[PDB]
Amino acid sequence: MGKSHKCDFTKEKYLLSGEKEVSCEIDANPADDITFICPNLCFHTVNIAKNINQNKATMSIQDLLYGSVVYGNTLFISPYVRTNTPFYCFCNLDTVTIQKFLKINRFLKDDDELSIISKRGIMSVFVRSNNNVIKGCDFGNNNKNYFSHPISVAGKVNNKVCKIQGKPGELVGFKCAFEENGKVEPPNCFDQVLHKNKVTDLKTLIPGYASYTNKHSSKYPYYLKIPHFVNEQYTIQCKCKSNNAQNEYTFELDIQPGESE
Ligand SMILES: [Cl-]
Ligand SMILES: [Cl-]
Ligand SMILES: [Zn+2]
Ligand SMILES: [Zn+2]
Ligand SMILES: [Zn+2]
Repeated sequence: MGKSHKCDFTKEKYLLSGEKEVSCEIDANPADDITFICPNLCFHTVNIAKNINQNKATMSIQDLLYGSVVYGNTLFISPYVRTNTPFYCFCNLDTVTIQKFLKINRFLKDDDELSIISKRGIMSVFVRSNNNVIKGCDFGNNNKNYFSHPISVAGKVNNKVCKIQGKPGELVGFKCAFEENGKVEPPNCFDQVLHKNKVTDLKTLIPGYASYTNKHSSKYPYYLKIPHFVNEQYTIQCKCKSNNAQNEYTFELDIQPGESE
């Protein structure tokens, strides 16, 4: 968990601007989240540079910020960032788009909280680095040591079962080997998990928990934020599924009881 940032290019501060480039800029820490609302490629892929002319190159967010998770219009920045990283997302605010959303925004009759020139909107994100590796398992074959238990490091994963221990308040997770049609078991992990060999609603064990997951595949890591109070010890499981038997792994988590302060 961290601060939630937002870049909403549907707002008039962008639409009715005079400039041909309008800017939204974010200074983010690891485990922050960013929501990007564009009225017209990211977060799954992002731009390396702000200038259109040079460094037109783009990169997968997992290659740039390994350990990060994309779900919908939101990015959960990896709990571990190795290097200060800038990246950029662009929004084409053409005159048709602007006219459309100026009409859409008329639905707002007042400024209650929610509980013309063509432009190029730019979201500039700056991500600070940190030192702590992610408490969890990496089942992908690589030497990136972003997680405390990579399969590369001997003794970390035995018999294809990675045993992690989590205390109250801690963030833990795992990352399946990358592929375009891998799945997790149970499908809705962490909201459902394996407990005592049966599928179990995690809310019935550790209510108050939080999770960061992509629900469409096992492309991205799975994260669990253990609540500040855990009444008793629980051992739960999630599993990486794949037609490839080399990518079949078990994430086993020993959740300890307590009250953190
Ligand atoms: Cl998505
Ligand atoms: Cl999702
Ligand atoms: Zn999604
Ligand atoms: Zn009102
Ligand atoms: Zn709390």
